Order: sequence, then C-alpha cells, then structure tokens
Amino acid sequence: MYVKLISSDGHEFIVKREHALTSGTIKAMLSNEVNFREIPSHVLSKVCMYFTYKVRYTNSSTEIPEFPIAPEIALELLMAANFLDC
Amino acid sequence: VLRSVNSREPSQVIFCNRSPRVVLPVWLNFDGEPQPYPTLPPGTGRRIHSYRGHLWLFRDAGTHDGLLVNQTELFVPSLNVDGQPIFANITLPVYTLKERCLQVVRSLVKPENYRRLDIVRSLYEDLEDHPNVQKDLERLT
Amino acid sequence: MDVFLMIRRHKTTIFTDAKESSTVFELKRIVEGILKRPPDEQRLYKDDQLLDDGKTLGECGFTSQTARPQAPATVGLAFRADDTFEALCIEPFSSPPELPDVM
Ligand SMILES: CC(=O)N[C@@H](C)C(=O)N1C[C@H](O)C[C@H]1C(=S)NCc1ccc(-c2scnc2C)cc1
Repeated sequence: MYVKLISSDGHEFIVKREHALTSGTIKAMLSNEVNFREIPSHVLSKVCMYFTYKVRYTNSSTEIPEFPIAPEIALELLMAANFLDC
Repeated sequence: VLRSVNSREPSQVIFCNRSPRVVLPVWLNFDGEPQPYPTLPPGTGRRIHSYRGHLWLFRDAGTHDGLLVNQTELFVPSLNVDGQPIFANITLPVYTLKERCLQVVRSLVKPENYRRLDIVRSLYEDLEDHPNVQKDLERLT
Repeated sequence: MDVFLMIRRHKTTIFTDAKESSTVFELKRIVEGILKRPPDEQRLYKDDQLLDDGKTLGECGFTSQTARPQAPATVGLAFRADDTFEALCIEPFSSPPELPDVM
C-alpha cells in the first residue's frame, strides 16, 4: 500500500502508507494523493528520506548514523518539519 | 533528587562511543550536581572505574545535544560477573526532523544573528532554547 | 542486508527497499504493482549502465552501506513506447536558494 506525495513544482514521490503516517499532518490529510503547494521537490525528497530513516532505526539496537542536511536546504527543511510535525 | 548512591562497591565499565559525535560523559554527584568528565572522540572507547548505583548520562561535547546509552537516558553501573566489564554503548537517538534541523541551523548561525533569519517567532524561541543538562534533570522530576 | 532505493522516471520517484541478494527482475515487479507496466516493457539502469534481469543488486554495486535509508541510491527507469524504448530521462529536482550572509 503506497501514497503519492506531490511537490509544488510537480514531482510525484511514491512512498509506503505506514511510512507517511509518521507525519501527523499527513495522517490528517488522508484520514491516496496529497499536494503540497509550499514545499518544492528538493525539500520534499528529504522529508521522504527522513520517513525511511525513522522507520528503520526507531527502537533499534544497532548503531544509528547521522541524518545529513546540506546547509542550503536547512531553513526550508526546518519549516516543512514544523508544519508536518515530524 | 536524581543523584548517585555512595556505595563504595567498585564497578568496571566500558564507555563505548558508537556515534559520530565527540561525547561528554556527565556523572551526577552525591548532591545531584552534574560533574563533567574527559571527552571521547567518535568511534573510540575507554575502560573506566565507577561504583554500583552511580548515575551517568551522555551529551555532545560541543552543542550539548542529548545522546542515548543502552537505549535510554540514564546509565547505572552494576555488579560485574566473571571478570567481565559492563558495556555502556553510547549512540545517537532518532531525533525528530525538526530538532535535527534546529541543530544544523545552530551550527551555522551565531546566537546574535537568530533574529535576522526569515522565520516565524515560534522558531526563534525554539532555536534559542539550547539543549541543557540542568533542564533535562528537572523534567525527570 | 537491506538496501534503500529511489527508482526514477521523468517526474516520478518511487521510494522502496530490497536485499543485496534481490534480482533486478524483482525491482520490475515492484514497479509493475505501482505503475502498471509489465517487466518486459521496463528497463532499469545504474547511471548509463543497463541492468539485466538476472543480476543481483549486490553485483551491480547497491550495498547496505552505500544505499542507505537517509541517502538512498538511484535506479533509472525507462518504459517501452509500444514499439521501442524511450531514452532515459530523469527530471532534476528544484534548486535551493543562495545561502544568506549569516550562513
Ligand atoms: C568515593 C567515590 O565514589 N568517589 C567518586 C568521586 C569516584 O571515584 N568516581 C565517580 C564516578 O563513579 C567515577 C569515579 C571516578 S572519579 N573514576 C575515575 C575516572 C576517571 C576518568 C574517567 C573517564 S571518563 C572518560 N574518560 C575517562 C578517563 C572515568 C573514571
């Protein structure tokens, strides 16, 4: 089961349903497609990577690597995080 | 309230830094004050002498971000069995995307300049509210 | 040994996972479920290099330490336009703005 997350510039990111429910704001918008008018693809692709990262490493006994963020996307990514509550 | 018990019963421990951060070990003394100890570079480990019922916790030495030890916040040395040290496996937690973004913004922008960033006042306050050992201790109460 | 991928065609990006011992044909079956095109009308790539159906993902350089959750590796995807295969086209993401003076 998958869901389509759509950036402001038209990119269609397809991710698993359970991974997208990490964000409570997305949980609200669904409960198959969602459109983000304010989040461009270079920001939204990173959000999708964070979901994958959280689902793998949450309650994990292994070593956990850093989630990297390039300086050029930090301000925009922060604002997406605050909106999405993840 | 949160403090080490003065047991005087020895306990050998391995502080194993399995994180990318330089780690600051912090011992909570007999009055509950945090005493800082020598740092550990990423990927390194040390064998150290502590005592049963002593409270320890672990932070990033530069920024003071919180780290886990055996999946939790607090670590308490216990009874050694068969000449075998207790492992204190220090790791990163799964930070929220928001908190992780805040860390990255703090590392690039000086506290003087936070007000010059083009963001809502909610985020100014979030940036200013630095990680702090004293704050974390009052929560546990 | 899990690996984490971005399968990409035009302005579509599929986030999925597999093992190092998975075959390329199993990646096409995942694409079939989502985008509704059979394996023989798909063509998967690592950059310019075409990936044959019998090849495992480990052989083709997708490893658990390179293809990570937080930094997934890209697999290119091209469909057959009834008769013949289109050229591989993957639209770039948007560009971040210039860093301010304070960064
Ligand atoms: C009577 C008593 O319990 N006194 C306390 C002050 C004591 O001896 N402590 C408190 C903690 O349980 C540890 C122990 C000490 S001060 N052990 C010596 C020690 C010195 C350096 C380290 C560290 S921490 C990171 N690197 C090193 C070398 C660890 C332990």
